[PDB]
Amino acid sequence: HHWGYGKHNGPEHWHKDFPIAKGERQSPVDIDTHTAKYDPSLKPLSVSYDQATSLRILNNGWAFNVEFDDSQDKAVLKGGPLDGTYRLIQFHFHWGSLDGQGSEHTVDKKKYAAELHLVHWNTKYGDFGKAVQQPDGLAVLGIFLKVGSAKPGLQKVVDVLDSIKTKGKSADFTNFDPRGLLPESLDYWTYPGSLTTPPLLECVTWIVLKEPISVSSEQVLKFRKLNFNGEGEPEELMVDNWRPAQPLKNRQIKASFK
Ligand SMILES: [Zn+2]
Repeated sequence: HHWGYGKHNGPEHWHKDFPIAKGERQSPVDIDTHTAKYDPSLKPLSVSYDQATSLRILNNGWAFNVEFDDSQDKAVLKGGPLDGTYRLIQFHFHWGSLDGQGSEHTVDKKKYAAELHLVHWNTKYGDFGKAVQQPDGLAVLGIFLKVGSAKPGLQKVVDVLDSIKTKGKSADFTNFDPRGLLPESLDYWTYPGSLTTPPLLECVTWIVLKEPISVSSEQVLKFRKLNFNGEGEPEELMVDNWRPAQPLKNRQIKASFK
């Protein structure tokens, strides 16, 4: 019996094994666009994914991760509210059972169909494991997904989902370009937060882009064909694998724009 997104092991139950779930800087949160203040101190955001090297995609029973080789600086996130260099290690999504829900962060209480998380770790800490134990160990770039026109750059991911339908399955996923999942604008909100899945460590600086990316109903539908369960077990569709907005507490969300 471990955490999940069901009625008996969902987000509302996590605090029993991970007390920090009721912490002071938990994620996700609702982004109140009218309360978020433009911050002149924020430097230009730098997303350098030209040399990104994907290696594999796996269904870990919670979502599916596209993993990258982070043994060198090839795909890094810099600038903005960040100091130093954060290296891309993996990206995954959260999505709903219906188009009206799925995202973890919300904008003026609006829920998007899904949310993409590109996870990067601070190189000053040597590795991902050491980084998550630091308040500024991770930077996560969040991007909202809405249903509309298809996203060409996401199809490659959609095409391999059939091969990793159940928990534990992985497949070769080399030469995938994450630049194809980015919206036109890099305007963003930023605040100090946590991982949104157990162990919910508060080591995340959050950078959530204002502009969502459009994906086709067909693309999202394939996401919903994945399974939380392992092969040969009763089918539980992998849907609504998102954590709800958490108390903002003593935090301020800063905007990179006006
Ligand atoms: Zn996530």
